[PDB]
Amino acid sequence: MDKFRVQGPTRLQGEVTISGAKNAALPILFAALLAEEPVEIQNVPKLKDIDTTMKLLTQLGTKVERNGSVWIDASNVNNFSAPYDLVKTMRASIWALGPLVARFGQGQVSLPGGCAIGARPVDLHIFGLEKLGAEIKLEEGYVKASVNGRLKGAHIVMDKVSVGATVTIMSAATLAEGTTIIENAAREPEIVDTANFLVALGAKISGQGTDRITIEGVERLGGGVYRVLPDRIETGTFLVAAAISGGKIVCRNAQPDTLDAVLAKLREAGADIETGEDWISLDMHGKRPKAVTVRTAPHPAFPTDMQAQFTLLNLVAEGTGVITETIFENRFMHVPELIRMGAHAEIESNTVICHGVEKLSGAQVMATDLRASASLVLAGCIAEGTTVVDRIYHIDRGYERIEDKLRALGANIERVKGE
Amino acid sequence: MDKFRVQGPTRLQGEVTISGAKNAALPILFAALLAEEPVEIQNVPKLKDIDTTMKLLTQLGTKVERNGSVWIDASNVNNFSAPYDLVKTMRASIWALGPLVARFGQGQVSLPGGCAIGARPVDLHIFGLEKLGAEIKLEEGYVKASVNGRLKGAHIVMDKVSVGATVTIMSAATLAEGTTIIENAAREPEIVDTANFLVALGAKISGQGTDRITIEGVERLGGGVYRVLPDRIETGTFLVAAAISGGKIVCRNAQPDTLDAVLAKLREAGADIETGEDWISLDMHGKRPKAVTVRTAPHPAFPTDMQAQFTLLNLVAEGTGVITETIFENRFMHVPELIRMGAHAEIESNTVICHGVEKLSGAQVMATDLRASASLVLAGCIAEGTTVVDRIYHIDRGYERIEDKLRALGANIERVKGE
Amino acid sequence: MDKFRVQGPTRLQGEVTISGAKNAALPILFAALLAEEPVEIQNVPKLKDIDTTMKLLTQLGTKVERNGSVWIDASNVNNFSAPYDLVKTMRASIWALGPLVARFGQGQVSLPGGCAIGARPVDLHIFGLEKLGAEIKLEEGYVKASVNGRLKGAHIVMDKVSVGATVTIMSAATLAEGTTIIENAAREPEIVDTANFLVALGAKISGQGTDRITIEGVERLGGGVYRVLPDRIETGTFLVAAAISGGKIVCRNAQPDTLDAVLAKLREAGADIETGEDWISLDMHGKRPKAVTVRTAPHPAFPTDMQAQFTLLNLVAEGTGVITETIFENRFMHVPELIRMGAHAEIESNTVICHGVEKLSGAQVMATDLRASASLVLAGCIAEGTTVVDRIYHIDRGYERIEDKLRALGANIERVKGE
Amino acid sequence: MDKFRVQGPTRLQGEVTISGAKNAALPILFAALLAEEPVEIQNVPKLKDIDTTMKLLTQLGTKVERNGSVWIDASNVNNFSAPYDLVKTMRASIWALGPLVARFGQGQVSLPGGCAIGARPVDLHIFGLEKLGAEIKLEEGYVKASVNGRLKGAHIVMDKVSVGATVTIMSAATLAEGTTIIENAAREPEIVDTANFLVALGAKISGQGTDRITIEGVERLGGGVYRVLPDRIETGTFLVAAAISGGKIVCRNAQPDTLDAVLAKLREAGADIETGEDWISLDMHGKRPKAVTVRTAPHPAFPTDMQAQFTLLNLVAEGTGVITETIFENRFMHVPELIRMGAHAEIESNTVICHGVEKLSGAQVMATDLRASASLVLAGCIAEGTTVVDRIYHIDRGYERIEDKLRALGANIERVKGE
Ligand SMILES: [NH3+]C1CCCCC1
Ligand SMILES: [NH3+]C1CCCCC1
Ligand SMILES: [NH3+]C1CCCCC1
Ligand SMILES: [NH3+]C1CCCCC1
Repeated sequence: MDKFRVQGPTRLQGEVTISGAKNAALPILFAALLAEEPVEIQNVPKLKDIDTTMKLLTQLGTKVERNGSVWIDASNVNNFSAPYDLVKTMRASIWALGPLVARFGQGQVSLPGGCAIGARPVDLHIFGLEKLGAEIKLEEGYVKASVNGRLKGAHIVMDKVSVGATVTIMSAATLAEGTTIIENAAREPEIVDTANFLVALGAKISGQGTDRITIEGVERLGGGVYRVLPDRIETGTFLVAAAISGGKIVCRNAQPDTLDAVLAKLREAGADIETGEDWISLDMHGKRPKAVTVRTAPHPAFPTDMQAQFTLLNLVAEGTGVITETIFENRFMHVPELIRMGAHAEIESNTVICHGVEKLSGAQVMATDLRASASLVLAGCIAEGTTVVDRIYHIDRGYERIEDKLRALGANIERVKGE
Repeated sequence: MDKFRVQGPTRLQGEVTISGAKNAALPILFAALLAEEPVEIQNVPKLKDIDTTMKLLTQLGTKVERNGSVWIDASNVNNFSAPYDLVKTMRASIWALGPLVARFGQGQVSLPGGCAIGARPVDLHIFGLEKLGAEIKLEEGYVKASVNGRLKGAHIVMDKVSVGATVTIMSAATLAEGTTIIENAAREPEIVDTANFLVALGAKISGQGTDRITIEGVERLGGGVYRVLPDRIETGTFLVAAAISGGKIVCRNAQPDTLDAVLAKLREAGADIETGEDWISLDMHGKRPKAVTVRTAPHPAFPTDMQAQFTLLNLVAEGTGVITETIFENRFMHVPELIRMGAHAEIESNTVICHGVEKLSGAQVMATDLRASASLVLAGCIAEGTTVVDRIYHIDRGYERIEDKLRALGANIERVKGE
Repeated sequence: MDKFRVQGPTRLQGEVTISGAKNAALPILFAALLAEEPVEIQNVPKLKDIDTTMKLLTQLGTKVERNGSVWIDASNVNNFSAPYDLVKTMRASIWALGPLVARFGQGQVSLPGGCAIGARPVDLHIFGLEKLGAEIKLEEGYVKASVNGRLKGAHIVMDKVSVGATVTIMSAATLAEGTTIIENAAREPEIVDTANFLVALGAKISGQGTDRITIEGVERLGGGVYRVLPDRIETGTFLVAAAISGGKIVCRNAQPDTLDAVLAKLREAGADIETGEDWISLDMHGKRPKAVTVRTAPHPAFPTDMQAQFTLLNLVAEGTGVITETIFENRFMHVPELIRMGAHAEIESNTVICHGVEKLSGAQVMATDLRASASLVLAGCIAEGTTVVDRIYHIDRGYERIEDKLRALGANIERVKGE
Repeated sequence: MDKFRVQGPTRLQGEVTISGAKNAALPILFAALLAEEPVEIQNVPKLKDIDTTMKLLTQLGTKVERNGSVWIDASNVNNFSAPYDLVKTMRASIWALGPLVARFGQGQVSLPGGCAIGARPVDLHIFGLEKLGAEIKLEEGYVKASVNGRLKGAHIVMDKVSVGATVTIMSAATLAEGTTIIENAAREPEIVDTANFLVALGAKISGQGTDRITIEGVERLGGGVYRVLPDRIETGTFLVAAAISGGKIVCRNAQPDTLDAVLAKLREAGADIETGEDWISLDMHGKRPKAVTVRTAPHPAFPTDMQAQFTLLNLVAEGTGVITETIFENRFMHVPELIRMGAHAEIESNTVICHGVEKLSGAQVMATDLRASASLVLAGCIAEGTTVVDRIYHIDRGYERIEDKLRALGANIERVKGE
């Protein structure tokens, strides 16, 4: 069990290059199953689900090779069943279902099991595919879908906003007969990217980024070159590291319009921010952040994946700040860990009242959420002494080697394998 | 009791000139109590609360005269108590409190009474003034505020978004000593207008229209000329009248950027919309609206004051539409009335599942909410036969003589006084 | 000399606010000399002649101030001579003669000399005043009209239709004792607007717009507020600019009924025109106009002042169309310039035979007529490359900053101060 | 002849992407003739000489394709003559000589005649190849170099510092047997980049950038991917454009270390400069530069190619500053042009004494030098009015569409195709 030994305090300053978003890379890699011609998917992070995804794709008959880009040849896909040993590892594997049924008329995906029933993560994908004309077959542990001929464009009203389901329905709708209209569609930048990649291949999609997506089915999708958008959450993470350490950074390969709410909150914290078409710089000019009031909300509001990071900022800011979590219940496990690092906070329900302290003290901390865990590495950077963040695999799975990026901003961090 | 006798169906087409918003006019008229020099407030609707407001202002020693504009001379305000006989009529009279205390150090407003306690409408104004340094005195029926010297700029965190309170705090903060920062500020266009009017007089305010307003207190406010923004809800109302009748209209003196969500919903309904800097045209080209899915949300999302009007549109649209009300519980009283006019709908909780019918049938209908009541006049315009909308005073109080505007679009409507 | 440097091709689209007609504004300003009470002349363009007229009016003892309106107080006129220095710049200064004699019993206007004698410009004005009872005194350099008492109504048959003489006679007649009949009165919209202003101050005038104007003299004229009608020729110019560049335009503050013939011709050219009471929209829908046949004749037929502009529309349209000047000679001097931009046309007698070309090429062009000079700017905007229109001062004096209005529609234009 | 018509004043601000240095790209393209395997030359500007060189290379049997990179396959060179038709257009074609003889044993370059004899351009190249063992054959119209076997390393003392001869000698030496020493080698960044490309294909070169380059001949050179360094002079030009217009700019794809002297001078002028590894930001903060003293000298001192630009910065700066050319004569021919734009300067010997003026006035100007001609465009942008820079073809050949880059920074500029 790799852990991170962080020694502070260190001011974080320098340049960081942002990785492509895994949450844009994944749905686009699955959507590539619709492409008859070879595809080059650029700016793909090297992360565990990317590797599980290429292995899965390979199991279906896809020719996949990698390195900066992921090159895909899906012209000869011929195994329409995503097996449990390749899918047990990753929930995103549900995204192979839509493309297989839309293009080949059949698909099946093994499912991870449970005692809890009702509004399980895959349920909206099943019903979105069913809405589009697919015949669904379920038995515990798998979902099988098939369609007689082509899927048929449908007017789908999502009762709940789902990124997962929005991608499944949108992507399957590109080869459906006619027009599909998705109401109450997820607006996440990863949704827009997946829609643009699909358009790049020949799909007819509009409203991506808005609450209503319109898809005009076409006969087949071609191939092409497509660059995955920058990871907006990793960008925010780095921007908070320089903001909580009196730092100055430049985030390269960034996409500023995916972070309006985050940047606005940083500017309220006292940050001096400038942005380019592909970059964001932040300078605290050596000042302590000023506390902020944050309310997480669906994109494009302040993102819940930036909440633990902003908790940490209030916790070392000047003043009293409140973080209100409206998306997720229970996403405050970083709090007790930070209280152990010397923070002053009160959790009242789905909020934390933060009372900024000048300095934190190093500790043996652990969080299972990757944003909370990464916030712990960050506090460790500015805390006095040594901080040991355990169960670092949660960060490694969503951040392309954060210690190398952090070490490059002046952090004293080291990976400690075993013990 | 004036009622409206409406005979249809009539296609609604032509031009309508939008009135200034009463909800922008009211807070600006109260904010004019801060102006040492004469002020010309243009584009003020001629409505009951405008008349109660001028009478109140006059009682405080304000010189007020009217006609298109409302000219105010508040240099000699010298009676700082808003009496019950002038305020019992209007809740907005709470807005005299902030300006009187900020400018004169004392103010008192009579209050309408009740058995229900906790989060009463005036409570956030009292605590916002208290936050700014005012000493509050309460006894059932009145609120008295005074301050020793000047109010003092404060960092206020609103736990609930309040247009009312945002205006009170913002307006009082213009003469406070220092900077006031309002977190979770209401963003309504009426908030931006009131902020711009204040700026017009010499105030230092920024972030109006955003969730964080910053006010840098100044010593005194001057005078000037200011035009109240168009009424965005009356504009929406007219746009729905042409959209539900196969109509074509041009809304003059409009402000298109205050209605992005409304226009987007109309375009989803099949409307052909073009807008100018001050105008909006809509053409259904004789087609029936297509049903839409609507979710009311805080500005700038779809407004709850447009919900009854869009209920009516789904109810005569082609297809099944759902209206979800998230702002107000219980704002579906127009539904049973429309069901009586031949509509097909199901209310499930805070939603209505609408099944569009080609034509409605005239009826004796009544609604107490002015948007619901106005929606009833509109259905009456397109319904078969005669519709009698009773208790029309609810419309008259918020719409400058809608029958004249409607009659001008081809409606067969008549005011019937008594019986 | 100032020149306009234009870069095309550009599609002209957007909104344009039509300015008040200068030829309605000049006769109305001079007529204000009759007003005993202050008058506000709204919608007056800012053009050289307006400036000369305010200057001329001030010299008579009139108090005048400007900006969107021109405010006049002619209550203290004490000087009754319009001197050579002010009048040598403007032919319209003759218009001071009738109101001075009618109201004050005497007027004197300096005239520029010439060796030509015989049906000279002003002889209808001189003789029309003389038929109204004025005594006329002439010396080569000027004309003086005077009367003891009041002028007296007369039945006047004009041998030539003259807008200038119609205005002088009609304005003077408003204060004459009795009834004046003007047979063969000018029927132009600017005549009608002058009569309407006069009637607004209390005159009794009927038949304006007809071949016979009947005036019932009143003892005095008041004051008030009067808005100058929209410039119909500027309106057609902008409508032609959209029509020839595949554009879409909304002409605001327009008066559709003073342009019926132009609008009908534009619809014949393929234009999708919509009109309101104070606006006109034209949409080409990205298409090229279709050649049209035009015969210019006296108002309300197709106006000769729109001929240059429609000659340019036919030269870039689809097809062959001929333009005939039914009254005026030597009006196609801009056609050789346009042929130098790649146009195809034969000029035969009073007609220009046009053979539309798809695209023009920039050239160095010059027209001495205001309208033909404005047509050459319009041509620069659609031509390939750069057009340099020389001697632009005619356009500056007849169009209120046409470069700013064109620019707002998409034109790339520059004023070149050197030659 | 093409001219640039510029309209000022304009503040130049924004981002600009620096193009690859043409003078690094030319010597690298010719050096690719030595590569046995295909090579991708990235970051090559699209300029005339690049086009001439690809054309010249194709004639030798090289397979070349372009766009952001230049792809070369010199595996089949079968023709070893660079003919008059291709070379008469470009002096840099001499660079084909060394690689042809080194790799293929023979090369021939046509030379344009001249009646002047004696330390002619190419005599260092001819004699440098001859010291490497080549046999040189000369006839007035051309030079042919050939060798039986391999060239052989030699200790070469250059009597004159020459970038051209340094490139020919160093490139040829990479395939020679043994060690070549070049004493008094050119030290420019473009020399260093050429040596670095050579080393990238497998050469053994050290001391590039120093007064002595040591080469260890290898038997063959491979292939690969090599990116041309950023144009340092274009970088300084854009940095000067921000600095003289109160601007703010980010130079992207820059290499700060090839401009130390220019950056230090800019900081002396009042500029707020920040640098990264591939970017440079400069902010004037809306202020006017302060006059600076400049002495141009050999790299890495202040570059003579930045003199014209800094002469314009001093002429619009606050104060007096003198610019001295320490090596080159007759380099201030653009100063009379700038004095014609209202500048104050005395040209005394090899120095220009500058007295800053607050604003320039447009004029019709022309400079024959590329850099002085680019300085005159920059001057047009800040001057009042219109500047017409004639004979712009020098700038087109040395700067990759400077008008598009200027325009993106705010410049109003036009190419005028006629004279
Ligand atoms: N100002 C006028 C806009 C064109 C439509 C009607 C209003
Ligand atoms: N196309 C239109 C623009 C002007 C208002 C009415 C319709
Ligand atoms: N492209 C470069 C932007 C200036 C800052 C660092 C990235
Ligand atoms: N002023 C800045 C722009 C370039 C990136 C870093 C700071």
